Amino acid sequence: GSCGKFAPFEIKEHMVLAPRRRTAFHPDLCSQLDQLLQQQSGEFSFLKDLKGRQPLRSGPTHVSTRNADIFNSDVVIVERGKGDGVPERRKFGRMKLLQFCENHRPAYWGTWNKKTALIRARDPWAQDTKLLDYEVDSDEEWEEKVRQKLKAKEWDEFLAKGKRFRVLQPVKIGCVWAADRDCAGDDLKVLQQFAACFLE
Amino acid sequence: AFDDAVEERVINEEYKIWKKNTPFLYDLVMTHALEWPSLTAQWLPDVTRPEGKDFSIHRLVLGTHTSDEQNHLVIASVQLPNDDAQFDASHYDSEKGEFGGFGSVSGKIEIEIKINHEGEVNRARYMPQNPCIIATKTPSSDVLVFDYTKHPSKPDPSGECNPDLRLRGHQKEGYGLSWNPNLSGHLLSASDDHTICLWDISAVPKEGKVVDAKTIFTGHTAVVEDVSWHLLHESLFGSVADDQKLMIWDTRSNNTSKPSHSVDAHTAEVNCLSFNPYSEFILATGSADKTVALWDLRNLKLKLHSFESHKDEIFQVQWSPHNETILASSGTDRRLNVWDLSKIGEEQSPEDAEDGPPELLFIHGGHTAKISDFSWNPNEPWVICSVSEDNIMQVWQMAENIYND
Amino acid sequence: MKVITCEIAWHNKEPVYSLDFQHGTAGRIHRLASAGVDTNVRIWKVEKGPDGKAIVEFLSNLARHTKAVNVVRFSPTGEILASGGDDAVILLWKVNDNKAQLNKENWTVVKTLRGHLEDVYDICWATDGNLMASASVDNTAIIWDVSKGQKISIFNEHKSYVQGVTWDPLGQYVATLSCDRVLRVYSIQKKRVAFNVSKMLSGIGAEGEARSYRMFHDDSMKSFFRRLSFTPDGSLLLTPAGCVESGENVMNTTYVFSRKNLKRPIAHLPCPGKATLAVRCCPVYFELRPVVETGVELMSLPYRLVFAVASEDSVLLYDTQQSFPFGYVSNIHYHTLSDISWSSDGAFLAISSTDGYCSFVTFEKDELGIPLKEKPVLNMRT
Repeated sequence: GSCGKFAPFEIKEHMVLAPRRRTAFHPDLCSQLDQLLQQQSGEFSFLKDLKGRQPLRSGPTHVSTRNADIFNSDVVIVERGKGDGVPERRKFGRMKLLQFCENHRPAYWGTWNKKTALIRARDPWAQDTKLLDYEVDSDEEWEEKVRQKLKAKEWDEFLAKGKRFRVLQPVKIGCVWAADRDCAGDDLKVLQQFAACFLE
Repeated sequence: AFDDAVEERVINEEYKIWKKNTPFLYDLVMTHALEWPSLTAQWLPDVTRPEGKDFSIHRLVLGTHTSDEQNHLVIASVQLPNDDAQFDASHYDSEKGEFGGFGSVSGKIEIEIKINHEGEVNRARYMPQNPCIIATKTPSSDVLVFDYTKHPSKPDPSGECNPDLRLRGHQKEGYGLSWNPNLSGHLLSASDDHTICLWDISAVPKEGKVVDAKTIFTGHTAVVEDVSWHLLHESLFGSVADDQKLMIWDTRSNNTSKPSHSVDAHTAEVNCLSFNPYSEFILATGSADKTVALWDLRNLKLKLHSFESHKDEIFQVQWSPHNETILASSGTDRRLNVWDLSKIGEEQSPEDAEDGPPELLFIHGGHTAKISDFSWNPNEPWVICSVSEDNIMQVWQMAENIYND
Repeated sequence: MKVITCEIAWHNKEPVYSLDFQHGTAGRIHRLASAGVDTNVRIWKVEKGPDGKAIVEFLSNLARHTKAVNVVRFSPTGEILASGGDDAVILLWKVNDNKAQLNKENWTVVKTLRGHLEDVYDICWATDGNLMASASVDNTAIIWDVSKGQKISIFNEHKSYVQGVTWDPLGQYVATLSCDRVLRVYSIQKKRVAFNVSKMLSGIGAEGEARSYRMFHDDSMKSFFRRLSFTPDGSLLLTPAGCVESGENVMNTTYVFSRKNLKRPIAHLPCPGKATLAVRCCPVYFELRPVVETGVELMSLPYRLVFAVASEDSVLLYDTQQSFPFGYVSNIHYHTLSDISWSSDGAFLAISSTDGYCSFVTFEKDELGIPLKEKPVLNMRT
């Protein structure tokens, strides 16, 4: 659909375009509008019909390309250890992101569960005394158990063993020669631990 | 005199208290200071979702307002966290009792493309059929059309712009601009020359650089503040002018000096208009009366409703793409009011009525200066980007409990 | 060096007991053979990718075995594949090119060496390729005529399972390690026991008595194998599964014997932790590295040889002249290692363990050393 002298828009690999329309294409619709453009009858009250039905809404733009999002998971999560026993995450709500250009303090990324009855959306400048110390929070900040992700082999070993099972931490030491002068002394001693012992 | 100092002190105190109260009223706040003030702001339809990443990337079209420097049409990138990543049990602050911690997670706002532009960018709008094509209103009579794909990422070493298309027909600067969502290449512009210009750039040759006006409408007797195509009809378009008049024009009508319909919309200058996406008959116009009038196309003599909670002139009015009952309006009063149509004529408690009319839903007073232009995100609901006169761009979203409840 | 652990089971997650590269290869891509409990002998193609990581290509599957296959060995020419298992019969395979849907290439049995009573655990080829030696659970090590396909000699002096056999490259001896903590060296011509090595003295007793203990490990070892090996030049014999009593405790080690005398080792390479079970030497003679002129070298010759000793959960990479090993790898498999095998060029060291997965240790160009221009000629006795 090249318009004039301009090339058509090129959708990239992970690109999504918001829908150009929010309602199904009704064919006669436009023509009917023409009639309602000419009649100018005050019969219809839109606000009256608004309260008698549910508002028309649309969701966030999702991907719909053919064969777009197909993935594979080769890991099963095994959780071991009590840790600290933090409260349930679900009862804390969405994590709010609050960042400011003039704040030396880094961006805030976390939940907010404080409750007030006076900080209203109808009045953003509504003070809430004794609910939050009305001072700058930036100047003070100006100065500054186990969740294993087992693979198939590790999952089989965990099933065979149990909770006592732990993943393997491979230990490899590179080619360390006696002629090497810049070689690490730690690896040198670890390999000297296997030094040959001669018998006379 | 002392008026400027008093205003500055009051605005600074209001910004401080608003910043303190922002956790209760917002789920997303991103304050960014641009190099130059932007008179325009429009979300691009592109959203990139890199697989394996907990964020999406949106794009914004902005302008520059330089008193004595080279102006640029700007395309900028904004990173927004994914919905699935908004629930994360990373750290638990034992003191505040929240799953918070400032950490290192932050929204990345950076400029992607800068293009030269002779004079300030009054308003920049992209063609829906092709987001690569962007139309800009200059302080001159001509209207510029760019294809940012055919331009370098960094601007020219010197010299003014090299527009892909130059549109003639006007005789003074303007601010109202709209593409036709049903006819590709049909562009409408409104200027102080009391006329509305219509161009059809769908048949421009490859080497064609200047396009003359296809049609000129002269119904308005004052400065035509804004013009906007109808979202579903390829022949109807609305316009609001300084003559307190809103005109609905039909392109099939041969009389280009008399609109198909005329309405005395307001008692003073009407600066903007917008069509509801979910209703072919309903539109809204923001005036200098500090009011937003709701108009039904089936009955133009009677005003459906008048939103009255702004403290000064209103310059931009835009609907919510994801909700027909949600409207927004900004102006010189440094406030962005979000209204709910479903709350019109509802019984309100005496103390709640102190704050405003029942249809008023949210107030965005995070701007320290006049809000130049705001825009709704078409991909992320309730996300609004607003640019003000003090080179401040804010991409924000009010709290979920405010609208969902 | 690089370690690439194969995360895909070669033998249906059954334990893999043996590995061997095709010794006849002379290029860059090598052929490997694996034996497992699934009664299969699988031949694969191994080559380094553009990035330097080893890549395995499946070539053929040999399912003629009816029980677990424990030992797989390629002939020195790489033409004959010897496979032994719990069925007590050794199969000799050759490429079936006219002189099986899963196979890219085909192999067929040429000889079925019968004469063993129990599971076959180790096999070693002779240099000429016309003689073979095999060890089995039946307490006998059998020497076979490859050309005739018939049994030629039986050694029944063992008192338990025979878990390792090596053939002298100079054609003078055959070395067997059995579960009775006894090392036996048979004269290749007399067909009798030439040397018997079981005990070793350490230091001097507190009262001046001769404090002598047993060199080798008891049956407590988890590995079926005790695969000792001769040096490619034949100068040294490396026998794993040994014990050294440094003090009041014991330590696992690998003993190194010389041709000068076979009843006492020159030295022992200690492996604290698990016991050593396999020994395999790189077939490439390397030039001597510039090093201090100490008597550290196991043998003083104008060349050196790199070898590897595999314990239950680790692999140690030694050379000739140095004392400490130049390489160490561990914690790559969840169970006991079963076998190791070098490639023809020395670029690959394949390790197979009893958890069903194998791994490779890869060396880049001239990383192990500088190969000799001419491989030294051997002074065979015969």
